[PDB]
Amino acid sequence: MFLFFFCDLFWLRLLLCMYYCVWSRLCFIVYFNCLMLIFDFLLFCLFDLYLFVGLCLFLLLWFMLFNLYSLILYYCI
Amino acid sequence: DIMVPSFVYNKLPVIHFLQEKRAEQKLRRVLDETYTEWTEELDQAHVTDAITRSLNI
Ligand SMILES: CCCCCCCCCCCCCCCCCC(=O)OC[C@H](COP(=O)([O-])OCC(O)COP(=O)([O-])OC[C@@H](COC(=O)CCCCCCCCCCCCCCCCC)OC(=O)CCCCCCCCCCCCCCCCC)OC(=O)CCCCCCCCCCCCCCCCC
Ligand SMILES: CCCCCCCCCCCCCCCCCC(=O)OC[C@H](COP(=O)([O-])OCC[N+](C)(C)C)OC(=O)CCCCCCCCCCCCCCCCC
Repeated sequence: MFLFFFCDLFWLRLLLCMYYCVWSRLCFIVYFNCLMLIFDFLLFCLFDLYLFVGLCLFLLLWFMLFNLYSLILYYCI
Repeated sequence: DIMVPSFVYNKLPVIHFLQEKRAEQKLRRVLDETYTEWTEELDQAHVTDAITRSLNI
């Protein structure tokens, strides 16, 4: 069984393309703690502790495009 | 298209500020290494004394 369907983000994808063809600063992040793991100076980690930043940002964007806009009636998660 | 561009944009002001300071630091060091150098030359009175001695005076 193979079901072909589409997500409910096509208009939001259109808006993202329209409004982010040019660069913009980002200063408000839902989960900022992924960027600041170390609080005491002179401490450093040999492990790739900042590898999660990109996935965190993308996950926040995706889940926000779905969950926050779901408050609009008939919008589907 | 979206994420990396935004974080590069966020970086620009601090990097610009730090590089301006670095350039000022280079200029300051250039000025600080300059110091008037006064030279000393054999006083002519000793020459005038050797001249007199050579005369057998
Ligand atoms: C038999 C009937 C037919 C069906 C056959 C199927 C065969 C299946 C084989 C078996 C497969 C088993 C497994 C299936 C698993 C499915 C799972 C699934 O669906 O998960 C949900 C999941 C939902 O994902 P999503 O979040 O909705 O995002 C995916 C979207 O595509 C949007 O994501 P995106 O926006 O990130 O995508 C990137 C997007 C980036 O954005 C764009 O590029 C914008 C455009 C978006 C297009 C894609 C969206 C489609 C929207 C709906 C359809 C549009 C209208 C179609 C009109 C049809 C009219 C009949 O770029 C593209 O899409 C690149 C393509 C662009 C094409 C442009 C063409 C221009 C032509 C111009 C011609 C000019 C001619 C001039 C001549 C002049 C002469 C004088 O689907 C997927 O992830 C994809 C599943 C695909 C699986 C592979 C299937 C095999 C390939 C089939 C191809 C059939 C072609 C023949 C059809 C002919 C007509 C009948
Ligand atoms: C950061 C915080 C953001 C907060 C934003 C607050 C917005 C405040 C909105 C005030 C009321 C707006 C009324 C709109 C009415 C529209 C017409 C209508 O009939 O609607 C009725 C609909 C439904 O009303 P209803 O349920 O009474 O409909 C009755 C219809 N029958 C009887 C058939 C069932 O109203 C809504 O659903 C409005 C809810 C809005 C909730 C806030 C959503 C915020 C998240 C989305 C943000 C989108 C931003 C996108 C920007 C671009 C991004 C790149």
